[PDB]
Amino acid sequence: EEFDAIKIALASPDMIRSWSFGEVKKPETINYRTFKPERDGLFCARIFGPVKDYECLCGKYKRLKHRGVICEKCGVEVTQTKVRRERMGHIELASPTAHIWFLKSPSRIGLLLDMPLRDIERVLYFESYVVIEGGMTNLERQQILTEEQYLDALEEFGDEFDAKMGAEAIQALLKSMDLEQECEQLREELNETNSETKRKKLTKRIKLLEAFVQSGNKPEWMILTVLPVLPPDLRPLVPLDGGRFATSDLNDLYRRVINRNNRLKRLLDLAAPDIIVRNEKRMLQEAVDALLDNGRRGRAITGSNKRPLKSLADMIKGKQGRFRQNLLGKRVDYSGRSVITVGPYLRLHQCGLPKKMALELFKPFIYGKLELRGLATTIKAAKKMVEREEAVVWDILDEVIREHPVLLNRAPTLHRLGIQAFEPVLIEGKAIQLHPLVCAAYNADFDGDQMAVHVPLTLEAQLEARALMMSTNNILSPANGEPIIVPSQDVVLGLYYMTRDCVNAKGEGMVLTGPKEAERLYRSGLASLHARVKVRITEYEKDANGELVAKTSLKDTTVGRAILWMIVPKGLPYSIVNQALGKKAISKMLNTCYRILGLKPTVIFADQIMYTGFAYAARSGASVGIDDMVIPEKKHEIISEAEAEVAEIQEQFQSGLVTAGERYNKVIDIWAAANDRVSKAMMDNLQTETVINRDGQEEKQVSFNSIYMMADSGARGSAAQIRQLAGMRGLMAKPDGSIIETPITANFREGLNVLQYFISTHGARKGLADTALKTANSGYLTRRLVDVAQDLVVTEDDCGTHEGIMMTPVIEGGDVKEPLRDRVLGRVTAEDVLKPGTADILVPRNTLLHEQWCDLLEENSVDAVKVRSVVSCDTDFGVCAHCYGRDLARGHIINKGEAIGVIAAQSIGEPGTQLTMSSIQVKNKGSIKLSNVKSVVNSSGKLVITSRNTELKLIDEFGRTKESYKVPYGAVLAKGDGEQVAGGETVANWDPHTMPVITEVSGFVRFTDMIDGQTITRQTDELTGLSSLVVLDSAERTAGGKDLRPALKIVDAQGNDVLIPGTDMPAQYFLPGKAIVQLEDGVQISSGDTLARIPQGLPRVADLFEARRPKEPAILAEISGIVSFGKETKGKRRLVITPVDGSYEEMIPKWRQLNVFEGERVERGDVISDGPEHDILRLRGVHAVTRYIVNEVQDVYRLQGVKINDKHIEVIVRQMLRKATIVNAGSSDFLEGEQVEYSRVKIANRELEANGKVGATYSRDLLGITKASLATESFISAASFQETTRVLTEAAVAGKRDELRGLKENVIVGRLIPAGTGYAYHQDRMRRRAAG
Amino acid sequence: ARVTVQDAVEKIGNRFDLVLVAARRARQMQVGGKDPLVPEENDKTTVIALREIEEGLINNQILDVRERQEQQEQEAAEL
Amino acid sequence: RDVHPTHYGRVCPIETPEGPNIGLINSLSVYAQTNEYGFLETPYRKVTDG
Ligand SMILES: [Mg+2]
Ligand SMILES: [Zn+2]
Ligand SMILES: [Zn+2]
Repeated sequence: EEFDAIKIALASPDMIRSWSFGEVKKPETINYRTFKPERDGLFCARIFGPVKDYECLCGKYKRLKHRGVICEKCGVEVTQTKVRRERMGHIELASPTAHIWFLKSPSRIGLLLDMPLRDIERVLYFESYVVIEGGMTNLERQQILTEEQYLDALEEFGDEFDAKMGAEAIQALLKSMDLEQECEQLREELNETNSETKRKKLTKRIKLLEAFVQSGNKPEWMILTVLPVLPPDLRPLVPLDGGRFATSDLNDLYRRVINRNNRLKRLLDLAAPDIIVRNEKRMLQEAVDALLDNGRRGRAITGSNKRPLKSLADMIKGKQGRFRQNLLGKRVDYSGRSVITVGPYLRLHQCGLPKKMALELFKPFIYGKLELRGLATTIKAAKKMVEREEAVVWDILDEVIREHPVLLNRAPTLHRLGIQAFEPVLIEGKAIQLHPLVCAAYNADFDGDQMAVHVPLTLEAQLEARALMMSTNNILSPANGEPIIVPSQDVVLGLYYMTRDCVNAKGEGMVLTGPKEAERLYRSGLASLHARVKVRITEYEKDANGELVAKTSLKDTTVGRAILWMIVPKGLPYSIVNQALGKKAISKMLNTCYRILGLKPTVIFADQIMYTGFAYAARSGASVGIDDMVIPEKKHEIISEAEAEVAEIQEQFQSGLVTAGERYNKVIDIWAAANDRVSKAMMDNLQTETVINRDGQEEKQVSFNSIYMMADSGARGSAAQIRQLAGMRGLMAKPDGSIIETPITANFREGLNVLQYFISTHGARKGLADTALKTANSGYLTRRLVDVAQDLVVTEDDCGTHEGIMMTPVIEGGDVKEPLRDRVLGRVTAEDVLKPGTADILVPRNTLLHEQWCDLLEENSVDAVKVRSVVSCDTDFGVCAHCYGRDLARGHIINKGEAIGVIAAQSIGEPGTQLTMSSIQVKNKGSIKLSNVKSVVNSSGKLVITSRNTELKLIDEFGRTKESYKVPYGAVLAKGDGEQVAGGETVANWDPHTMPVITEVSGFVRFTDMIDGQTITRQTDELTGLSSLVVLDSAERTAGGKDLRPALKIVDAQGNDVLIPGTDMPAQYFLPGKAIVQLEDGVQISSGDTLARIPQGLPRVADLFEARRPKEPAILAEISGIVSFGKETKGKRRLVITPVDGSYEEMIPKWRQLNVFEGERVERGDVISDGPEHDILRLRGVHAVTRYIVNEVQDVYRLQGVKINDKHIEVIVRQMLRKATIVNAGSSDFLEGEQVEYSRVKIANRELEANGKVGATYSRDLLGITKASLATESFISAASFQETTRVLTEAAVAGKRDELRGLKENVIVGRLIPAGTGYAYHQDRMRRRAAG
Repeated sequence: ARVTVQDAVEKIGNRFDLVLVAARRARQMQVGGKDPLVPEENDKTTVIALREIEEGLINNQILDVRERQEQQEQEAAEL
Repeated sequence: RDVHPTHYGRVCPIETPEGPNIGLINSLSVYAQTNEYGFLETPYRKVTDG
């Protein structure tokens, strides 16, 4: 039964006859009246099997009278039935014909011979001949001969050449050739001329030739001679209920072989003329490929449907076949669907269920219990006792049900928490009841969205539904550290009414004694939900070690705030419930509750926050209407005061002054500038307009509007959604999407126009045509994200290897962005790291970083620390728990056995659905840092820089930065670096159009190396007079000086070049186009003044993961050193670099602007063109490669409001780097890229002390991640989902095998998964290999 | 118990072994039908197994020491 | 699938389906009939000299 591995190779035609049972020779299936399997037919009993029990056809050997006897009259046996699925048939052809997976696609057979497919297609279509073997050496092999030049090759010689035109003519070319003569002659000249595009075919064939050698495959089998026939339970012929028949498609397709093969062997017997026998063998490969690939080779083939047919491979191709729809996902018994509904009385681990649904579903579990009762006697008796309405039927039902938890499912599953496992409760209904608080876990609401249901029949999964998936095991989501029982709508509202601080309530000022007795006073009508009343309480703290210490204090509090103290389990301060309790405070008030008291109180707690949240809303009542929405009177004049101005710039536009853009950008502004102020119109008129008089004159307090108490609650929206009600609703637009000139003046309280309702569709139908195809693009993006992560399961506690990445904030751009401690939180430190007073090392090379040790890092001002990531972990076939830190879902130390990747592949692909919808100034005071700077003191006193890598960063005095901004090459400043800068002082200034070529040296100017008419013009300034030699752009000037680089030489009075301070390099500016040098000849220019100015999403995520280069890559600096320039525009500019001691000239699209000049020094890690920026993997390290990607796509979620821990994306970057191109050889091949782990293997067996150096060095590689699943060692993991025709060709030509190691492999075959509960199994399977 | 198996994990040390070491425990009482250690309290076999766990009564070693005395005491009976 | 200023009067902006056929199906407004050619006409009232 049990098998370790599998194997695939090309099947020999000897293997086919040994597979089979008998040769199908006639197309007959059933007779026209007697519905019978046919002798020598397709459904034949003499080949394929028996049908009825021990019963032959004609009636000779029956009823076990003759055990092993064939009815020799009709040909049929007696033996045991149901082999009609296992028993294949076969057929022997007359002329051999060709596989179409092995011909149409490289071809893989003409690719073997280096012969064109067009050279094949004259042969296997019967157009012209080809040589088999020239007997004389006059001709040569692989030579197409036309039939008229064939006769010339006949009538010259006749016998000294051999040549057919047939599939045998290709069959003879495989039997003839040897490989050991070729693959050691491809060895001979791989070392002769290793130019790549000729050598890459010497790469592929020494694969392909030596593929066949050591494996045992032969290319003779690669053209079919025998065929296998599917057992007829795959090609049935079924009736309907009404006497009408309906077949599989392959009975038709198999029929077209057996007739057309028959009228060859008969047409051979009559010796048809040599024209017609060609077309006879034509039609076979026309109809053999009709089995394999219907619409592949020529025109499609359809029948009476007038639609194309489903082929043989189309049963495995696409999702119409078996890999994508019937193997991974399935149908299933023991299940059902119904509608959801709420329950305000279920607890969290419970859920409702119908009686009629469960009694119909649990029917196998009742028939066991009734025999243990004995009221039912047998099985058919017990089925009778369902309809008869026994009280014990519903006394065994509940007794079956109790402690048997039950799954519920909803589509689309978008993450892990879409399926859960509650406990049943019965109800007298027909609709699945559900807890209200799990509607955050589904993004669902109650509009009739149906839900599935499932039963774990075994003992083991019933424990999984109790230990793993029971709804109180997992509260904390794997996206962050805040729970998912954020209370949704009314429980956030029932609190916000109750906790409040007005003066309205009667009873304010007298003192109470305890939060019990407020019941005796508030319900009696002496108290109010909000009345500010001094109360004496008794709180509890844990200042001992897990032991309660008592205290008792008084609080000038309110009455409704005091009743919340009746539940909270004596660990939290009274200050935590002393606020308005919005959605912001409540979710932390669960978070702080299980920060202190552990988990299990916070599942009892959220039960008793739901029961109160409806109950004091049922006291309150929240009622809305038209009177609650109030328009202020400042609506008439505010639009009228601009309405006199919309004819003003129109009257300018009648005077012909203002252009199109300057008037369009001003009509959009003043129409919306007042719309900015309609928020200011309704603020002071509708926030404190209330006047309730209480021991004074008036009072200014919270609003009595019953709308602003709904948004500070958190139920629906905030102060931007009222603007579509109270004021005007912003602007409008077209489905093209250009912004409108005239926005709206009406709303939902007064009434829009018939045109304002016309253009309102434009923003709304597009706004639903946008997202109805934005749920497709994420169910794409999720499906390949779960495929790179299908190998990832933890193995070991520690690798113990070298340190990794470094934790810093991301605070660039503006203020604080990400707290370092939160990126620190959840992890294990890498490097031995200390406190800013020296050598107070708080780690023993590794510490788990929970929240109290995060408080230490917020205490100290230090802000740089290293933490192991998955890159620095190097256990093979997994990651380690000492490099993962905290499992964010379970919330403690990550164990051994769990998955890693697919939780992140569910994390990242979930909110893609919920996503898509000058001078630099200082902010506050502190320290100043601007380093990697080479600069100058200008003609104005301050720091003027002449380098690329410089930029401004603003810090406090402690060291933790507040701001940072890019400053350009050549920015004028107003203070110095390493000085004190006050708040609000203008530091930098630069023209945005120009990039300065400012002189860092100081010398005279001279009009050198430009003479007018060769490389320049003369463009004098007719107004001023001041103009130097005006350089022209790249295409206008003369070619006679286009090979001469134009340089204004900086000269002194003697005739030298004024050198740079420090160097002997000559200082002259090789100035490119558009850069008009201002000052004329003989003028001394300073240090630091311009000689010339040079004046001027979710598919975005699908760049950042799909490993795509842009269309405009910004080139970096390859190798540093003193660089020159090169050739003059033979397609593109070339770049002559000469290093300091090292060793390249390559294309430059010079129609953009370059950075570095003709004789300026560059260092590696510098752009040489402008633009956006693989190169960073090629020349830099590894950590900075992961840095730019993690700080870009996590950045996307902050922009559109999602939070995801950056580890999840870092999990993919490790699966984004698997491969290693190799330089040397000695142990293996030379330059083909391979698995980096295995490249760390052969250093550890041969570069290690077995040999001093015999190995090969290697960089890191990077595939596209849509093909990194196709470029794998397992193949059914790659054949399950995409391109199934290709991946089952190349798997078979090489003779691969599988180890069933991926988790997609153990699930298709019915094995146990190698993770979780089953990981503790599979190592005993793993330890039984090495021991036996 | 009905609500919580967290304390059952602070005993063993593993969420997945709990699915195994209770199943190995309850399979001696589902069809093996042996005597339970905790009182029943009207519960199915998966609930008494987890109530067994919290006081430190059924471990991976205690599931094997209970059989290894019982193996040889059975294997001192056949001859 | 999206509207355009010739839609007004002839074809409604509110009776569409929602899913994968939202922009393909339409429904003509209560006052319109067609031409001898089959291009939709939709009535208006003229204003002769005020
Ligand atoms: Mg809904
Ligand atoms: Zn018979
Ligand atoms: Zn590690």
